[PDB]
Amino acid sequence: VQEIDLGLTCDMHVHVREGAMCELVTPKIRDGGVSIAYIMPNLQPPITTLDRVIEYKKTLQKLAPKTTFLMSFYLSKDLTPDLIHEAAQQHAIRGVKCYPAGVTTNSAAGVDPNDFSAFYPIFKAMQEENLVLNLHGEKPSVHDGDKEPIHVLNAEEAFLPALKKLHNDFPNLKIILEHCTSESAIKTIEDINKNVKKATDVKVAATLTAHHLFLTIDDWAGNPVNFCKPVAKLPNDKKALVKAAVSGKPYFFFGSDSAPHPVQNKANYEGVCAGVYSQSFAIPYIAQVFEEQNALENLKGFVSDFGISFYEVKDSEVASSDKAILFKKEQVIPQVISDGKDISIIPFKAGDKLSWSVRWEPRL
Amino acid sequence: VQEIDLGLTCDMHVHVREGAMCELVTPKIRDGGVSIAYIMPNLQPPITTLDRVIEYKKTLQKLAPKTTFLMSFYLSKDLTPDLIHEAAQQHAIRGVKCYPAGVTTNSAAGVDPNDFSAFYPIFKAMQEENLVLNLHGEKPSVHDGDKEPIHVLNAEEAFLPALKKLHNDFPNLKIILEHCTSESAIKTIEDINKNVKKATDVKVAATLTAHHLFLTIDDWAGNPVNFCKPVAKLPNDKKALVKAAVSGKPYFFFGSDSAPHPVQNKANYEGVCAGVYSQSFAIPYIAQVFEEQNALENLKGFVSDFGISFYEVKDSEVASSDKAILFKKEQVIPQVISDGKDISIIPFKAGDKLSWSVRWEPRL
Ligand SMILES: [Zn+2]
Ligand SMILES: [Zn+2]
Ligand SMILES: [Zn+2]
Ligand SMILES: [Zn+2]
Repeated sequence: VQEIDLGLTCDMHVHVREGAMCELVTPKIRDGGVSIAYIMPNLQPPITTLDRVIEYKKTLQKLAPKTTFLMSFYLSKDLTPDLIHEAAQQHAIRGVKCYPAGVTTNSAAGVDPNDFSAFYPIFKAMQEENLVLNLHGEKPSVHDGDKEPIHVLNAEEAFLPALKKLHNDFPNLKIILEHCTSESAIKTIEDINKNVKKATDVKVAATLTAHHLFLTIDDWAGNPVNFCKPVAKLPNDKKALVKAAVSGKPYFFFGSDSAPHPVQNKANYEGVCAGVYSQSFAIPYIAQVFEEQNALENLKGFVSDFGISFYEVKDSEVASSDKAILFKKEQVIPQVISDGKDISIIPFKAGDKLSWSVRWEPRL
Repeated sequence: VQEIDLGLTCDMHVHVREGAMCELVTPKIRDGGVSIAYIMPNLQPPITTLDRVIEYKKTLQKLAPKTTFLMSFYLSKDLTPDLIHEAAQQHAIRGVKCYPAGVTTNSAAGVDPNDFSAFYPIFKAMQEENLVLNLHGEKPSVHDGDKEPIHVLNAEEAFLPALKKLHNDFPNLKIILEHCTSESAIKTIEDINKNVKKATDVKVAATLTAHHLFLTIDDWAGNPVNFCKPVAKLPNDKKALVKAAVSGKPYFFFGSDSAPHPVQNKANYEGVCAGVYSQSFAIPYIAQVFEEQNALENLKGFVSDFGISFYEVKDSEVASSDKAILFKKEQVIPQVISDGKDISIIPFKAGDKLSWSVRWEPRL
């Protein structure tokens, strides 16, 4: 069967929770074909302290010794520039993640984004320390006057001026618009990068999830298992995301936003938790998309080369040098991912067939 | 005001199901402030025979002797013009409801709205007998990859040409665009009624629900209790819907589309049943909107006059002459509506407070 050497794969947007959920999902990073994971910090309470983020990573490394973990802080008024310099000097974080208040799980108390001024001391310190600023780029919803109303469909577009102003005010800060979902955002990222030759000049990039390469509004209208933030939008948005994924441009790379929830948190009649679980088959999901687009030769850049370059992942921090190999053996997504105890998760595209599987190969 | 005499109130879009659900629901039409109800036919199996529609009405009258019941057929493969004539002269039906196949609850036996042609004989017989053609005006979803995508957000607008074509081909047939949700549909209805100024001139009307005058997409995205068909759309759409409701225009009147589902059919991780249950407080929901718009003076037309006129309801058909009196005692909506056995419903805006109650006064 056909095979594709993908090398050291990167998922630069991972949720792994705590407790028994973390013990279930953290080994699945490797199982899904991912060597390097960027760990998001929206725990309860958020990660805003150095000892917390040190312990968390060590807990993850214990659960999965072959996986390379890049950590983050949650953007909070609790952060100080001193805490940034210290954490960055100790290699305890690689970036800081911004959640606008109220917009997704564990996002209030995050921040309001027609502002960001109050966090300029933090960004300054991050810029100095070469830390990445990650953005859940959605403006909070507003329906009354005066302005044009903000809702789950235009909230990403409405965020794009904040993105531009941040890039303007901090031209040397690395910034990521996480999990892009709209055509408008894709074009904004390309227009920000119009003068870029060679990958190493990219200062603003965007990540793309597996599930937004498949879903539109119709897939989650009536199916909480497909409901996430930002919400999957219109077919034209989906087309633009897939084109960007297969484009070979260095400012689009893979981040799953795999966000696990126990099934009973998805089958609520009110307050469904947002989040789609894709960790267990992360790279096969993507392979499905690159195959259907006749773009397999661009797979390696999207799930490996470009994320490593943007984050400057050194071989010396890599926990395992095994390479992820895709091999074209068909498989069936299970109905549930379970720990055999109190946790069942519905995986993305549960029940469906995937053309590809992943295995691991020693280097040299 | 305090106390408004709404007369013989009209809800021209009602679902009461069968069995224990029906026993719980059909008394609440009255309790909700409604005198005249138009009963939709999407039972299992669909209501498509004379004996069934007669026995159904008989069951409903026993459960609520003072409610006026206007009945309907389900637009079916099995219907014939002979049955339309026979059921019309026996006054067993007042209209026929069209469901497009698969767009909503119990629509799997519905039609293909791209080709209505095989139902033109049914529509010619309805036109003779002065029966009403109700339309759930949405096209089924088409993702396709060639012709225009149809999805839950443009599926109503995509249906508008079909509506104009049926109006053109049957100019004397009373037709209703049920539960309008978009500004485009408001404009097409206002359009078709360019040169009608009161009231009996109207041939093509549209009903507006309680929930669509409150809801936007933000309210049902993570809340299945607010999920219904057609889906609630953008703030710009709800603004057109609300302005159309308090408009005093005779081509807009109240139809609740109260659609009860047991709470287990809403707390699903997939296949959430579509439907908002608003029967228990229908008139007070509407009152709140007209109050906030400073337009109580048009409440009587929206909730009584225009529906009685368009359906040509006669005093001789009315099961009780009691008048719906709207009085301003605050009430708090329950968290649950229950029969005390197996059935529980989450009502619309559960836990919220309404400014108005409604009671029944006789005519003397
Ligand atoms: Zn996010
Ligand atoms: Zn995330
Ligand atoms: Zn309907
Ligand atoms: Zn209905």
